[PDB]
Amino acid sequence: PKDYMFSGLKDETVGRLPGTVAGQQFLIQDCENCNIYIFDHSATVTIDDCTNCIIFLGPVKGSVFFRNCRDCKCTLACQQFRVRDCRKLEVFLCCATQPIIESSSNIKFGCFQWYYPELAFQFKDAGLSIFNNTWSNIHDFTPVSGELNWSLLPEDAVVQDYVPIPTTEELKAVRVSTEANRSIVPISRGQRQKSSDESCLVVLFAGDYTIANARKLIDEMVGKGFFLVQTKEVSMKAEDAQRVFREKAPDFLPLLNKGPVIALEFNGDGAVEVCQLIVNEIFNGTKMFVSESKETASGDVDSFYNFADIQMGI
Amino acid sequence: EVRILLLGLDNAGKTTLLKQLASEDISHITPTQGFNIKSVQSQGFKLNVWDIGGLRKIRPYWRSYFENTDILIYVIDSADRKRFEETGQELTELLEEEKLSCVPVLIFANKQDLLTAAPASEIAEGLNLHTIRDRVWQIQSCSALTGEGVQDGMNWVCKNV
Ligand SMILES: Nc1nc2c(ncn2[C@@H]2O[C@H](COP(=O)(O)OP(=O)(O)NP(=O)(O)O)[C@@H](O)[C@H]2O)c(=O)[nH]1
Ligand SMILES: [Mg+2]
Repeated sequence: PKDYMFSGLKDETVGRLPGTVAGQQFLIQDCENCNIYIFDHSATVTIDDCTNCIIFLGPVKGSVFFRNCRDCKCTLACQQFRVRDCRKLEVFLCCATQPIIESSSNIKFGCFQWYYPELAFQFKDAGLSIFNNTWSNIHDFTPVSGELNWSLLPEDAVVQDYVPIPTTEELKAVRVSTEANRSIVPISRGQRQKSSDESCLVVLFAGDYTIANARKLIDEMVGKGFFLVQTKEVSMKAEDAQRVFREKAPDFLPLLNKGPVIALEFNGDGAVEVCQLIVNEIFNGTKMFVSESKETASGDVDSFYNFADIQMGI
Repeated sequence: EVRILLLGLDNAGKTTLLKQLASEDISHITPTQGFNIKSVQSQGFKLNVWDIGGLRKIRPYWRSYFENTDILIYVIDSADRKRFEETGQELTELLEEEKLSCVPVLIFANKQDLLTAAPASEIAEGLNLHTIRDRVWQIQSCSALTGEGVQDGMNWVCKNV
């Protein structure tokens, strides 16, 4: 019963409201000058031979595949991201794994920045963690010496300019915001160039208020002029807590078994000190790991990605 | 000790299948650059599966693995009809390969958990598989996501080692 596809549409604005796909595959093909909004979770999405489209894809349990597409603007979250035979794509991405391009040019990437009330649950139904996002991490299977088939969107890029909010009847029943501070996926710089070579690691442990804590912390650090590089969500075993936390592991061992930890990488001159001050004021009674100094933070971050890379590796 | 080659188009689910056989986490599987190796016990056999990257650009490396392959497992995205012709063509070229002559091939009609998923029936004769007489072959509907139907494929693999 394939009312799970958009096929051969021109000059239209269509989409899907919550509960209307409920984790099924979705298919886009042969669409020109269309605005497509899929506000629900998907199994997987292929986009074939689309020209000058605006696409939003709610969380995708599997892969998102762009093939033979030109001048598309998208915001999407997915487990895998794949691109082939495409030109001039602009993507606001959340991806579990490494984004991949092949036989493509002018592909531009930015961090997923979107919100609506139903979205958080959709991520959950898609089995996608909002903290596992490697969006800047592109591998190009067909590099071309002397140039670059992909880049990053400027940080000052405003989401409205690439993926406008829907203004049709059907579609504004879904209450959307493209503000950084309301985004379900926290905004990460990934591999954006940095001015500072000071990082800070924070690890929060599973619990009902942890997610909220991560956000509040993120907001406090950004308020003081620091940057969020990366987030991670992974199981910490006792062995792993020893590698990362070292002779501070004892203090955290009790907590490791309630579920996955949440790691945050902060960046900026003074990051560790300022991070310590905030945690000390705003999370009394809540145990978190914060790097001791500028001198050890780098070590901290590496050890964490090391152990976590292997847990998520093959 | 059995040598398994895992091929099929990028995104068909080769690695997801490999990690299900080794019974491991499947939610952080990245597209494969290079290849992956895993030993798996089934039915009393030690299976060395070679999971090879399958995107168009790196298929020319497939050849360098044909050597001493006991079994070809070939994986298809059943829920991606658009690429039926492309996988159709890669499979036909494999079975022409001299170094793979006589090698039993199992086809996995993968992702049957999905809606657009074309049944093993349609794919089979869609690739006119019934005109393979060089070797023993089988089509197994499966889902590398849930692991359902996988064991049934592997049982046939053991039957034909
Ligand atoms: N729903 C569903 N998704 C599946 C199934 N098998 C694989 N996938 C999904 O399909 C995508 C591709 O899987 P992957 O294992 O990377 O395929 P691959 O054949 O190794 N690709 P590559 O050749 O690039 O390495 C992932 O999003 C994976 O989660 C399945 O049976 N059902
Ligand atoms: Mg793979």
